[PDB]
Formats: sequence, structure tokens, C-alpha cells
Amino acid sequence: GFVVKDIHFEGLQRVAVGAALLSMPVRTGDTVNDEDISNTIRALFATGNFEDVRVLRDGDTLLVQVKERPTIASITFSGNKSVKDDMLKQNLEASGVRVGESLDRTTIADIEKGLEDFYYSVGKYSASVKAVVTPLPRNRVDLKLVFQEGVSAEIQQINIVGNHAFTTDELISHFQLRDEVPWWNVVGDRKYQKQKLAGDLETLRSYYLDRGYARFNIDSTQVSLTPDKKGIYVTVNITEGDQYKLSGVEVSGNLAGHSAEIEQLTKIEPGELYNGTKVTKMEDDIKKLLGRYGYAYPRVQSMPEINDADKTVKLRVNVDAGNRFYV
Repeated sequence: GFVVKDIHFEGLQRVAVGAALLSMPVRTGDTVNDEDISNTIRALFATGNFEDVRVLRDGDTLLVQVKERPTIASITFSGNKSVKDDMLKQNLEASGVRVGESLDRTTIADIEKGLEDFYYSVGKYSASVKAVVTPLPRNRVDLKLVFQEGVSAEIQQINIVGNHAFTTDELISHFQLRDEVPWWNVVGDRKYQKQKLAGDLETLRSYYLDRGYARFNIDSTQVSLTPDKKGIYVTVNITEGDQYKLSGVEVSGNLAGHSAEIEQLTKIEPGELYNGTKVTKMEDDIKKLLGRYGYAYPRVQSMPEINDADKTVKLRVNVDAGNRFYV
């Protein structure tokens, strides 16, 4: 096919006839062998600064017509009724879509489901972004992204699996957290719901423990979502211990010379059961006692020594008075 002067159609708008030509595995004077032309088309396309490439032959003249990928003129956000146009700009930016660079109409789908994925990223779980171009003059294009935003979803039903001691519902009874949110405080992304869901899950435990069940684990908090992305389906997977009776408390560590007191603030009536809060209510009592004698930051941590054989727990509390400060 022995090539001579090979022209370039006019594809070339923002590409240098010189960068372009450099990119062509067929120097002029080679002997272009059809497979070759296809290598060239692959090559040209590799550069990735255009949508379409053509390499046609002639009187020993390669014609290389090209459709330069278009240049982003404007990114217009319409319908984003709850995300600052700037956050979206930031996001497209991140994805790789700046207000200036190329375009590649291939990835239009992607672009959407990237925003569509950023709307999951907040809470509009189900939400559709329509991508829509607009040929502009100087081989520019204008980019309207239209957001039919999203009905935000809501924890519609707490379940609880693993419970037997207490009814699937005297546990739930006191939860603060409903399928809605009050005087718009600062949920942002359901941070209230989280806060609240946590507090509730704290109450679930504090119940069992307060009742003798050391070893009560919240093995997992199985959250799901409706098939119709409707609302959320929290589920708490319990594993409720046996009960356990107290078998003594043993305050160890630096008791600051009030093991006298401190320890006498730690009695039982041995036919007593374990009880989380009763414990916490003791720690504090210490922390104050110490605190009082000038110990602003005494540390106190209690750890149950659960004896399974005789279904009983020994409470190994440890106290390290602070840094008696002094002025």
C-alpha cells in the first residue's frame, strides 16, 4: 500500500497535527498492510482525545478523519433540591469531570450512577440522575445533570432475634426512635437516627445486664433495606446469657489510702444477682469519694470474672486514683 503524503481530515480541532501524526505507527513511506491500518485506528483511538477515528486509503494517501472528543463548557445542576451545587461540582470533579476537559459520550451512564451512587452516599437511597448534553458552538458541549431527587428512607421496623427470657417487646418498650425525626435538629444524614439507634441498643443491653445476665452479647445488628428501597429493617441478634449471682467484689489498685472507705462502699448480701448498673453506680460512688479528696481524674474499670461452673460472677474492680493536683 506504499504510503505518501497522508492528510488528516479536519477532525483536528484541539489536537496538534503534530502530536496526532507522531502517534501513527505508519510513518509515511512505510508499506501499509491492511492489518496495519487497523493498528493505527487502535493507536489513534488509544490517545483517547476523540470519539471517532477513521483511516481510509486513496491514491497512496491515508486520510485520517477524526471526531475530536468534545470540550466541557458548562456543568449545569438542575433539581438538586438538597445538595449544594458545589458538593456536586466537587464530586463530578473527583469522578474526573472538570468544567474544562474532554467528554467521551461512552461514560454517560457511569456519570449518572456515580451521582446516583453519591445520593446513596447521603440518604436519598433510591434516586435518579438524568444526564443530558447540548452541542455547543466551538466543539464545546453543555452538561445539564437533572436530579429527580429521592424520598429519604426510614427505619420502619425493629425486630429482635435470640430473646426468650423477655418478651420480644418488653425489651423494645422504651426505645426512643421512630420511623421519623422531630424538629429538624441536626440529623444531616440520619445522625440522630444513629445516635438514637445506639442509645436504644444500649438500653437493650442495660436491661439484660441489670438483671443478672453477664455474657449478654449483641452478636450483630443486621440492617437490611426494603426491596422497594422503601424503609430500613433493623434487626438485633441477641445471645442472652444465663443469670449469675454476685460472689464478692474485690477492689484492687491504688486506692489512695481509702480502701477503708472505698471497699466498704462495696458490699453485697451474697444472695444478690449480678447487675450492670448497680456496678456502674458503684464505680461512680468511688470516683466521687476519691474525687472529693482531690482526685479530679481517678480511673475506675470493673471486669466480671464469670464463673460458669457455679453460675456466679466475681467482680474484679480496679481503681487508680488520679494526680492529687495541689495549689
